Amino acid sequence: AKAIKRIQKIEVTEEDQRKRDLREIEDALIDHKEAILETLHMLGHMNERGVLPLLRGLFGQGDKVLDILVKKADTEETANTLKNLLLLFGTLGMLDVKQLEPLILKVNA
Amino acid sequence: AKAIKRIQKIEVTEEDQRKRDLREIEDALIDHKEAILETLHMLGHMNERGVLPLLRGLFGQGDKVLDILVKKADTEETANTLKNLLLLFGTLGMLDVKQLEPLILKVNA
Amino acid sequence: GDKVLDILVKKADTEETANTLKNLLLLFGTLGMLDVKQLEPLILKVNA
Amino acid sequence: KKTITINGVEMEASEEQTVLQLLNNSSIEVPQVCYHPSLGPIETCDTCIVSINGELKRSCSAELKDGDVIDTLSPDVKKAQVIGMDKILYNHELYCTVCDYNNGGCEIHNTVKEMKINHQSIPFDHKPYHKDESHPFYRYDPDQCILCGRCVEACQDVQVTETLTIDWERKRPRVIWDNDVPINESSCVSCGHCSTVCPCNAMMEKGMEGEAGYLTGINNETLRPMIEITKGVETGYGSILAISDMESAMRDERIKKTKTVCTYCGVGCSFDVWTKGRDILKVEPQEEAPANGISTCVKGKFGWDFVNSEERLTKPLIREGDHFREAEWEEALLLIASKFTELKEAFGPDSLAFITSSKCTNEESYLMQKLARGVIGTNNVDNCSRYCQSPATAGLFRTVGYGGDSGSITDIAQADLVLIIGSNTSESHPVLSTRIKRAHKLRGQKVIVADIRKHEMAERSDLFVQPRAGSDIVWLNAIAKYLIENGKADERFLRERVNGRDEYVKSLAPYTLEYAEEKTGIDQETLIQMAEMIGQADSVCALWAMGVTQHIGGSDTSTAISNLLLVTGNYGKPGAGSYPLRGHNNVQGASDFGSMPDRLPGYEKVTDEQVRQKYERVWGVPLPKEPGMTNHEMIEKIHSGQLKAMYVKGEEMGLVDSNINHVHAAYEKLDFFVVQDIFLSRTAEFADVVLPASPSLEKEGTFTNTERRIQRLYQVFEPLGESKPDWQIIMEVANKLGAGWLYEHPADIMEEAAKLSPIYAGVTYERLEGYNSLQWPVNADGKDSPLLFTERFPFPDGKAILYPVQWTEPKEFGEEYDIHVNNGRLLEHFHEGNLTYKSKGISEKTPEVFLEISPELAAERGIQDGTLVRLTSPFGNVKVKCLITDRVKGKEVYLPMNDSGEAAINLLTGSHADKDTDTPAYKETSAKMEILKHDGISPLPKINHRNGNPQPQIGVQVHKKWARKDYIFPGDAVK
Ligand SMILES: Nc1nc2c(c(=O)[nH]1)N[C@H]1C(S)=C(S)[C@@H](COP(=O)(O)OP(=O)(O)OC[C@H]3O[C@@H](n4cnc5c(=O)[nH]c(N)nc54)[C@H](O)[C@@H]3O)O[C@H]1N2
Ligand SMILES: Nc1nc2c(c(=O)[nH]1)N[C@H]1C(S)=C(S)[C@@H](COP(=O)(O)OP(=O)(O)OC[C@H]3O[C@@H](n4cnc5c(=O)[nH]c(N)nc54)[C@H](O)[C@@H]3O)O[C@H]1N2
Ligand code: SF4
Ligand code: SF4
Ligand code: SF4
Ligand code: SF4
Ligand code: FES
Ligand SMILES: [Mo+4]
Repeated sequence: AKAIKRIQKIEVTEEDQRKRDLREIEDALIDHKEAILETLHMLGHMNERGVLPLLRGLFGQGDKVLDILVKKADTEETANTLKNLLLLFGTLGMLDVKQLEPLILKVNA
Repeated sequence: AKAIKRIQKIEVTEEDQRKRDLREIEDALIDHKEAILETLHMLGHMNERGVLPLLRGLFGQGDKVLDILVKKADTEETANTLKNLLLLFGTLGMLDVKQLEPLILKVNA
Repeated sequence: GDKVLDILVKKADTEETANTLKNLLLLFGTLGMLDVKQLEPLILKVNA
Repeated sequence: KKTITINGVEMEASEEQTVLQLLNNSSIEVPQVCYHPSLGPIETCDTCIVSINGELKRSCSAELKDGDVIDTLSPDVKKAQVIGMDKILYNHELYCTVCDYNNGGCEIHNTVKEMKINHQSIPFDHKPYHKDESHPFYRYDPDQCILCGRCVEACQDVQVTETLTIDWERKRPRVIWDNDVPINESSCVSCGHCSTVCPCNAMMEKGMEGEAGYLTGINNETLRPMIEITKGVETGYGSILAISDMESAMRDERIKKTKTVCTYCGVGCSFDVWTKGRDILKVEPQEEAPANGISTCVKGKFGWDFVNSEERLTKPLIREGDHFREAEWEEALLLIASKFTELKEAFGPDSLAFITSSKCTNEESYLMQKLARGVIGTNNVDNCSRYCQSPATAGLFRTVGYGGDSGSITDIAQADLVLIIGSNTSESHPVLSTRIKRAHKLRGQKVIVADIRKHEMAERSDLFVQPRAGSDIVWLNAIAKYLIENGKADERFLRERVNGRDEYVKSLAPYTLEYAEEKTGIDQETLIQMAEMIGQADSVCALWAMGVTQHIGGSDTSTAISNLLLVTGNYGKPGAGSYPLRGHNNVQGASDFGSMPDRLPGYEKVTDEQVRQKYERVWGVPLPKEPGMTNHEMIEKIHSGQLKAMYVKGEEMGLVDSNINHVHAAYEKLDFFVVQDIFLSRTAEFADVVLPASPSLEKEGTFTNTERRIQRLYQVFEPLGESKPDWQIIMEVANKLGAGWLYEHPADIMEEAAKLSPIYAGVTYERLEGYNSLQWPVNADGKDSPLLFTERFPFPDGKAILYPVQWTEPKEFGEEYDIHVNNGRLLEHFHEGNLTYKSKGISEKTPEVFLEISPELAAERGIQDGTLVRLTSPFGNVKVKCLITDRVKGKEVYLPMNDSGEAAINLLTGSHADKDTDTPAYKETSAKMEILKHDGISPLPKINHRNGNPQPQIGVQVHKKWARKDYIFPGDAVK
């Protein structure tokens, strides 16, 4: 029963630590089993109603989808419309809505 | 064949109950196998079209992304534009759209 | 979320918010009766 | 008395002094930012302006006259409260959305919401001062300071440290420390009151900064523009405040608040612990706390970083030659069971010693004694109360009847006279002193101090005497002799409730006034003026500690104190009694549950045949008849080949028992050693099987504090790794031998003990829910006793027995050992530092152990500061560093026990002990002076709670604010 201070760590092997870390996920799976099955049902319904295949087609062929979109939308009209839209936000900042409030009220009568 | 009422519960061990709870998830996986493979394909396509890496970069470097955004957007112009935008909603409540309806119709002619 | 929603609805149930939101809906309806066809040249004359 | 009219409604008063007190009880809404109930009115916010009899005045400071007409809804009163709030928001940026103080309790945030204010007329202005992060525990944001002075009122009148002040003469008045000195360099005791009493984030504990919310993590470099953009866009406060309330609500998901009882001193401070996962954000004291309210010391509010230390033990240890190897729980539990039974059936149950801890709960002590008695079959059960509370128990058992305080801490603050005998109360039971100092400052309480060191309590006192070592009993008997001869003593009490007057009178014969002057060293002039004031006062509270306990005649001096109060009628009176300050968090609680080897739980001796059967009936094992051995005497049993094994839980007795040179040799002399500590301590090095325990926060249970207050714990976090709680380990250890104990939670252990214990007859976990507590003796129905011996004493006749005691000559070393070496506690360091030095901020104010020398002593010995000195004793030798200090006198140095090593005062302490209950005499040690160095790193730095200079004052000096010509009262502004 002498005085000692050295400590010897236990051998938690590569697969041992892995099986503990996996059990961590497996526990939260059980803890949220309720929501897991609920989400799976919802997801099954999304495929059932073509929502999932619709997205799959969208990403699988998105290269075409985007090219189709940008080419049609690069008109002079669209460019001006979108620029003027941005311009509108800026000019609607210079406006003093304080004096527009009573201006509205007189039109009401 | 005397009268007895005591009940002895069966020993559902820690791992036994776990394997039953896991089988619950494994069943809903089979039940929704169709949608699972569909979603995986769609997800593979999202990575294929840089959607997933684009989001990963966004969150991995979001600290910079946000700082970049707020610093550029904290102008006097932006602050006024956004405040006046909010002010517009309030004043568009005091407006009586009832009398604006026939006012529009006369301009049409 | 139970608190989050209760907080939101209680603060947002003002007379002001109710009128603002109703008039917003009213605006969509009245912007249908408008004939944007004649508003197009009306804009162009203001430009000069 | 007093009939009033609240907005037309007729009313009547019960006892309220102020209008605000009435409006609060009557549930009428009124803003009151600077009013804190524990602090009293300050008149610094001006948010409580009401129209009483037509006059616009602050309701917080408004005497409740008869026939007053209170108006709390007039357009003029509301308009005035508004003006006040605008001057509050002038010194507040308000960013709740991204502020850590937005948790549904920020008095500012909740008041703006209450006041229906959406546009402040006075915009915010940055204060020209910097934030002071110097202190490792709390910060000061001047830009967020609203000059409410709640912190100032707390530091001066509540904590009574007097560091916090407000410079009103400045352009922008701000909260200053001393003479506007940075907090680390100032006289800051680090209690944490200022942060508890601040209503907003101006005074905030650094553990919450960027940790409380979800948006709080954002760096200030990006969060500051985020705020500026928000201010520019926002319309009214109502909308953005509602969003902030949503983040505040989402905060409930991640933040947990758990009630706990402090594991530091025996004050019994109860408080909530705001934790997010494993990290602690803040210790939040709640107003309804029984023994402290909103009061804390440094340790209780900030000394919890030890729970998250790397030195923490997670997996049990087993000895393997030159090392400790990590081993599984079951394989270790089998090993201890194998040796225990092997030794039991070879040498006897008496060959197994069982040492409990005064840190462990009531249940833990009860089960440790149940394992030793009802499983092993021996009565060898003892805690650290042999050297700590043995004279404190024995002294009272021999005279009044119960081994505990005569009342609660509240009775100390109400007392007219407070007699303090040998107690460094400021740096041992701190929250207790913030009641004594508070009453001395506000109520003019008579305070008498009697010990060899001039500590904080001594300097803030009305009278201070310095008796010699082991001579307190002499002056105690002399005062009693003077009081009884001059008819000053309460004779009605002596006839009514006292048994044995004339017998005790005869024992005071050799204690003449002149005799005391020769022995103690107290001039008869002051000796007679202290005796005259003892008898002059209505109620006297006698507070003694180690300066009485750790002596050759420790129990004699204790008995002398109690019958001195008995002689002047200071028992069963609200505001008087004997108060032996219990040093450990659960030293009283452990003692109550049969931890004495002389008694079973409920203080019933192991000699009653009837009580031996009462416990045997419910345990099923014949309770041992052979009386056990005390913690002190079982050390000798090892050297004599009588003790084979020992089970010491959570106690460092191989560092705190008299002469550690002998107890170290005694440790390596036994066959089996099972230690149950949370860390690998000095005692744990000599162990064969180590069991990793779970600390205070990682378990639930009960703690009976100094005022015999049984409080309940709530599990803050679940065991770290595989560190099972102490009670669980004891149960598993008993089961591995063959006990079959079944307790689903610690509450089940209590109900088994509560039945058997007569004093704890009616103690239930439901009665201790939240901040509820009971004070034993508590009846079977639930009737507790805050004050002891109200109608009768625990003796057959109902009278108290006086104990004649003669001054036993204190055994002094002498010849070559002239410079006496004292021992005691520090304010921040709870012993060696196996909990406090782990909190790295506590290690900045105090980094190492020191030897306090006086300027008179450092002249005759030719010594300076930061020098190595060698104090040699006939029991050991120390390598301490000399600290020049103005507290000690003559040739009497002070060695505080804050080092578990070579400079420990337990090496020098002698084997000699008290002549009644085996109490090691630590305050009876002498040594010789040797020098090793002339210059080095000073043991105590400038950045300490003692080096600074306080600026005393009462209140906040609100008239200084009111003197400024910029200040205009909201009420007369409307006029
Ligand atoms: N020379 C000298 N020596 C003295 C004294 C003196 O004045 N002079 N005073 C003496 C007296 S009166 C006393 S009682 C002793 C003090 O001695 P102790 O009662 O032993 O107190 P500590 O050393 O503070 O605590 C012991 C250990 O308990 C562990 N611990 C903390 N919380 C828990 C918990 O919940 N469970 C468990 N199982 N362990 C825990 C900590 O890691 C700590 O190291 O000192 C004595 N020593
Ligand atoms: N912060 C903090 N609080 C603690 C502790 C800690 O280490 N830190 N430990 C706890 C424990 S284990 C205990 S038992 C208590 C101990 O605390 P109390 O006993 O107050 O604490 P001490 O520091 O021992 O103070 C005793 C004082 O008695 C005086 N004294 C010494 N010898 C004599 C004498 O001959 N005659 C007279 N009249 N006076 C004398 C000295 O001034 C000495 O400082 O505190 C407990 N509280
Ligand atoms: S301290 Fe309170 S009022 Fe001030 S910004 Fe933080 S949450 Fe808002
Ligand atoms: S520092 Fe003092 S005056 Fe300023 S907010 Fe904190 S408690 Fe109030
Ligand atoms: S001394 Fe420090 S911790 Fe104590 S009240 Fe003053 S500022 Fe707060
Ligand atoms: S050590 Fe005592 S005074 Fe300090 S926080 Fe703990 S119980 Fe309160
Ligand atoms: S509460 Fe009355 S002035 Fe602040
Ligand atoms: Mo103690």
